[PDB]
Amino acid sequence: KIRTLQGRVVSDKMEKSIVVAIERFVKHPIYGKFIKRTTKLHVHDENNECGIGDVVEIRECRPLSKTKSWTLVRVVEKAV
Amino acid sequence: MVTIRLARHGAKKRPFYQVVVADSRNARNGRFIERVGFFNPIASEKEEGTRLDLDRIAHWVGQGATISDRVAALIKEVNKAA
Amino acid sequence: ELQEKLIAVNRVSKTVKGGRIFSFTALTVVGDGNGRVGFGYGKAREVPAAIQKAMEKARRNMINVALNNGTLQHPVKGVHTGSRVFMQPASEGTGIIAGGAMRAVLEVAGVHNVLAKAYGSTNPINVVRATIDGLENMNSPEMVAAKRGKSVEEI
Amino acid sequence: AKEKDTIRTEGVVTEALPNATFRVKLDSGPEILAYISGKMRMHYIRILPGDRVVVEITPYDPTRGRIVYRK
Amino acid sequence: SMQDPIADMLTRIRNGQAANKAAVTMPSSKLKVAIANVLKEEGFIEDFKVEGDTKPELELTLKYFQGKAVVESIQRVSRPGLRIYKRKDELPKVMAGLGIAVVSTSKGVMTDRAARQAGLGGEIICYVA
Amino acid sequence: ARYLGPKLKLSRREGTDLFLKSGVRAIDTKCKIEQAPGQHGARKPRLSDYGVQLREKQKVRRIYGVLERQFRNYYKEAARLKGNTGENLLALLEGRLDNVVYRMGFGATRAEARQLVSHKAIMVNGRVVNIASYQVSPNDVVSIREKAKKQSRVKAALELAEQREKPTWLEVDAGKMEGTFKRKPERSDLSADINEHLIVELYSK
Amino acid sequence: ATVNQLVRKPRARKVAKSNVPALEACPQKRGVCTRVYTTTPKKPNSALRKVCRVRLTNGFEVTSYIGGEGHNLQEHSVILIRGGRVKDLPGVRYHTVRGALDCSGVKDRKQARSKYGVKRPKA
RNA sequence: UACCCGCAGAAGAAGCACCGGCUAACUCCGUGCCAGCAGCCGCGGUAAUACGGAGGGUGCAAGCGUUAAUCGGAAUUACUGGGCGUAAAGCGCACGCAGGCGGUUUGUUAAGUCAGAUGUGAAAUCCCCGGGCUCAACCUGGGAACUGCAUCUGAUACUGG
RNA sequence: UUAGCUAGUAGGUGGGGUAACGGCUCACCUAGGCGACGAUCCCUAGCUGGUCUGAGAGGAUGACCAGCCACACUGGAACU
Repeated sequence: KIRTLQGRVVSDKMEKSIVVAIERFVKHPIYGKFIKRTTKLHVHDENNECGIGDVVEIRECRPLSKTKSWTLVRVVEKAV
Repeated sequence: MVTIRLARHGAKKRPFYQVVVADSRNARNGRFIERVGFFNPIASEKEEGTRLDLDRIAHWVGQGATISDRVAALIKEVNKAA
Repeated sequence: ELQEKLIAVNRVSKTVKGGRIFSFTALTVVGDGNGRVGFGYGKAREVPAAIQKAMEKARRNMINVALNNGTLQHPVKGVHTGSRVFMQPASEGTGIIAGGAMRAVLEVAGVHNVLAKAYGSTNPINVVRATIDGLENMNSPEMVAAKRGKSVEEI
Repeated sequence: AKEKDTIRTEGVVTEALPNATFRVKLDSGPEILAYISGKMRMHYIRILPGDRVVVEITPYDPTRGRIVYRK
Repeated sequence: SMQDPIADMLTRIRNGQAANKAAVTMPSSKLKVAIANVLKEEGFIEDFKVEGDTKPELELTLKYFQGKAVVESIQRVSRPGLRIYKRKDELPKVMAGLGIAVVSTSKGVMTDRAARQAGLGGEIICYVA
Repeated sequence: ARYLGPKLKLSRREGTDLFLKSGVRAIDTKCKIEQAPGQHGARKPRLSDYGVQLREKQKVRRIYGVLERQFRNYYKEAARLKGNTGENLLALLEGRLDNVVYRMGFGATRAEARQLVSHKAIMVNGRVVNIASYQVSPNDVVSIREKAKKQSRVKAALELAEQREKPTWLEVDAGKMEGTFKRKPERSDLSADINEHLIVELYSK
Repeated sequence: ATVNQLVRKPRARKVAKSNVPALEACPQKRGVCTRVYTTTPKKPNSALRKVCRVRLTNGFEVTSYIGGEGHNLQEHSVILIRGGRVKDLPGVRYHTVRGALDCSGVKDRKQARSKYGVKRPKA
């Protein structure tokens, strides 16, 4: 039972943290067009191994800071 | 604690009770956990009038739910009927 | 046995030296209650001459519609000048629920159970014109089978 | 029914306002907006800015009156 | 620019048909060829061919009946500006089943009827009657 | 809650006999049946499409003694029910107790039958029902209660009844003054110059 | 027209502007009579129509019609007003409720009495 | 108390709006662009079915009208479901970032999309078939529905990578 | 007819703190964090089951019943 998210690294500046963006398509409730929506998550990156632009697999965990409730599971693709 | 009791629905002068398991502090006709029987005191008694899921009542007792004076009676009455 | 219905009577006017000349117009439909419908439109100085000229027109200029047990084959849209028209085959028991102009057409036509509605201009002469053509272009489970070259279940 | 508190007092056309309208000054006391009576307008009867005229005044609004008698 | 070649296909059919043309031809594509297949199999056209290897030109032989075009209406439903997807229990039917809807499924392109019977939904490519 | 005024006026306006009197008399010897009430009765109504729909609904209402609110509710129920709405409307009317009491011949009129009902002279299944609009069901037995059995209205009512066409769906024992609602009447049981679909049209627009 | 466009700017229904704002969604309002007078109407009509200016309990001050034949109203008369314009009297958007508060019923009415505040005559 | 029996006598119990067209219902008298009506058109200067009274009639009925108020009809904000030459509407013209969209083949992926399974979607309400109060409102049993969300496992034609 | 917003601010280390994770708090360090997928600012408002309307899609709405929240003369505070 390993619920997980996949997204790409938009910021790697913070010490041991990263900002990840999860993008998805969604049907528009009224006009039916499929629209891009993005969800940015502050995620934990102990060891700072995640570079900007990387594609990373993340999971939900307990609060790590005022805004971090997610941590890194592993890198998928890097340095496009 | 958790209690099994009658929530009085029906209409004026025509009471109809819904037997319910609930946190004893919630209002009588308010939040409950599970519905488990009903009790019509005005049933013609030509057909039915009192129906109890005794299996779930007991399950809840087994976990410490208490029981109304009136539900404790219904249960003895229904146990006698069959 | 032909059924005939008067849909609208109207007064128009023509202007001359002496003043206004008033006349009348009449819009009617005749139908056989079993899939044939004609509409007519006549003009005359007096109303009876007009209501009568129209029936005369309505009797010829009549067309066939491929009915289906007193109801339509499939939903249909009709259009003519201002009037956009829409019709649906309803289940049995409903009857004809529709505006006056359309009801008269559908009644005399033999369409027993339908949902109808007129959009835009409800100008009677163009509403009926649009309904007739709708029913007329309405194709049949057999002709599509003929068209497509197959007598599958769909026949 | 039609009450009867109407009056017929007279006066003189003062102003020649727009749309058959006049300043008509009542011989009595003041002048009122006075409009031309339907009848009168139907029978035409132009009305110069200085004629003796009859007015119909509703106590309801003394400020106004209808010209009845043409001249 | 040429951003919907399927509408283009629909339209070339519709217009040549209206123009009582014996055939119509267009740059080919698997997806066009999959739709042409359904049209033919449901008897809306005679037949079709693709010719060439590097720049394949697809050709549809149209069909006429009582000096009439077999294809009465042919319209694009889903489109680049508004994708339309349906579930199996939501699949439209055209003319109360007399016409067809072309549906694209995990198992390739087929009619509303086919997809219905095979427990599938998909992108609703067009209607034809 | 009941129409209490002159009755033949209603027949005269609708252009037909509404059976609002016993039937002892040719109606034309009691009123000018073929002429509307009033100063301008002789006048003809060049009658609109809405007009014919209204008058047909009035006709049925005036036959059964039902005012608008209850009758509209009858339409609503006919509509909700399965099967043809127009026919469902007439089933509901024809199932009323005041009506059934009339059809078994216990009352000379539906008005008289209604009074029988209201005045606790009618039982259903040996149980007293005193509300006119009580819906009667298949196999029910409605009867004149013992104390009301010697009322001369009832004997006369049963005599007239014997001279009307006899309804199929009711089994009446004139001696016992009891009768059985065998089944709901079909459409074919009821008069054919009632145009329910007009009433159905009036209430859908 | 475009789906894209509606997705950026949704259909937006126009909000209905009222014809009796002084009522503020109340069925009637109370008010004191500021002026009580007559005024003449618009083409093609002609009369001396009874109107009053009325300061309402909510501050609004409006002109209101005084329908019926005859009325005994003056300044400081406290009246009840309801919605209802007078068509050949521009500006007039309310009617006075005859037979409420200080406003008397129409004298001697027999037909349509309830629209003119008139009791049923003993008879 | 419900309910049942008895007594007295039709005895104590009918009003409101409307009738020019839309809109079911017409005449006379009074008034005379006045007094007045008026939801919209529009009535009123000597025959007014439109004002006011009357008689007659129509529609409702312990209510009936008026006002206020939401949605409907309104395809009149148009997703379903509209328009921009002359009716309201093409920016005076071009370049162009963001954005939307994107020709054709293969492989891959499996987010969109599709399928199935599981959990959840409180009860009441709505709907269906029954049951109980003389009927109905009302009360009530069971069902169906909650067209939604989430997880897992698949499918890979179309869209995206 | 509001386009920039942010110093406990965003994160890190350690001490303290809570019933418990947590800038909850403090020191030190890094310089981040949010925002045209509408932040900030301004106006308005308790949310839901549902209610009314509409064939539907919608539109309008959140008395009475039930679920959640918030408040208890106004502002602040903790004690048990």
